[PDB]
Amino acid sequence: NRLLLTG
Amino acid sequence: NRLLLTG
Amino acid sequence: VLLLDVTPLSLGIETMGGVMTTLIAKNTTIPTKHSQVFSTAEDNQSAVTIHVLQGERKRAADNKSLGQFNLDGINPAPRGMPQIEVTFDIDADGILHVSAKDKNSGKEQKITIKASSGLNEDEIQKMVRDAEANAEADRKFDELVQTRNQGDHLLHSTRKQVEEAGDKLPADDKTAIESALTALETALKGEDKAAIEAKMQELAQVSQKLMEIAQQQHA
Amino acid sequence: VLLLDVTPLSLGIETMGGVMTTLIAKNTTIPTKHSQVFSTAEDNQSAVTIHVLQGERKRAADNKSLGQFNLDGINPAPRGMPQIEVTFDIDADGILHVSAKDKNSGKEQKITIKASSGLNEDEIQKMVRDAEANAEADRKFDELVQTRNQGDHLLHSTRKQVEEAGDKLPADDKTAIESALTALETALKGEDKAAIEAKMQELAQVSQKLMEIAQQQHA
Repeated sequence: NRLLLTG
Repeated sequence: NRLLLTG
Repeated sequence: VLLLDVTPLSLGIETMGGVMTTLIAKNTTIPTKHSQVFSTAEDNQSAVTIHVLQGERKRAADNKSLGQFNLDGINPAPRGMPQIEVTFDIDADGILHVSAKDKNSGKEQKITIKASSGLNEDEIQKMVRDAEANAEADRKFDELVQTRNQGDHLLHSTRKQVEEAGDKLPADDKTAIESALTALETALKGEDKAAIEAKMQELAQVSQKLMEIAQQQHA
Repeated sequence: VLLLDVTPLSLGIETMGGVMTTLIAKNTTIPTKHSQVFSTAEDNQSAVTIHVLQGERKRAADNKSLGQFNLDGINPAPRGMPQIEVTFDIDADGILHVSAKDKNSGKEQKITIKASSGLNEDEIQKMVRDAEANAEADRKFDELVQTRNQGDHLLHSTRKQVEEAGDKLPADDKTAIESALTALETALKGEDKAAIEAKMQELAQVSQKLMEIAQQQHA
């Protein structure tokens, strides 16, 4: 489980 | 976060 | 057969912590298509940014940016629940197609990158050199991020559990736990691995009652 | 200076999914000491098994077992909350010391492995060969495990959220969700990556109301 941010 | 089991 | 067209450098995207996650490894023969499912880093996150990278470094900022795009329309959900499938596909022409698809809505956004984009042969050379030259420093960054990410999960989880617990949690315990969460949160804002681990240890040492409650609550 | 004493193969432990997680990489110069924090795979898990491995394969069973030991006394907690710090330390004599420490209790168990233990020069040769010979198959196993693990998080999380939701969740929604969780759980018992992803997608498609509730619940 790898997460991404909002840019 | 990596998990281990009970053997 | 005398020659094969391969990727000179690793291709991937930036993930939480500013670390590069590889989708297509170095020296892969094309055509080739790989996918991986990611999620959101924050509760109620409505969009994710896909930052495409070329390189062998662990720090995303240390690699070559090939471009970025957003996938929005993500429905309200706890963080880490949404399913964003990211696909890297390099066709026979050496063109890279990156797509991000929300598995709930089926909504999808793509970025196409020409075969000529990226680092040139010299830059590729410098890159492979820089990586070997900094394998240690990158290993360190690698472990720090793993620590930051673990502390962030601990902070987030613990807060939810305290809420779910409410009255079940003794005043003394909640006071120790909430002081430890504040310290941990301040620590995560830094670059000191030892400090973050110290705060996580503190939390672990004072959260034993909360852990029993949370466990019983769903058992 | 004319010679340096290095690890011929990677050293690590077996993690959830039966995948080898490396603590000390191949060709590291000794002495050397590395650590990483792991957690439990099941709620209320009271002990963890540390299976020490030597090799370059992704599948733990495909590497050389150097031994195993248990760390018990883990206090009741939701899975993934306990902090088990695992340390690999190879001294000047080439002796490997593996320790597992519960950060809550401070309880610790260790296994010491002689410098002569493991694979001999020929076995080391065969190993490095087997790994290159199977880089693709291992990449596949690597992605399957990542999928299994993601589906397992989804299954576990969703179940907790359904409980926390209770009455807030519409009868129609709970019925779709609970049918999808059963299917997902059956799928995780297999080896088919596509099937697991299909069930996760289904769950994602019918859990949109639950996601809003769960999100609001802690917001």
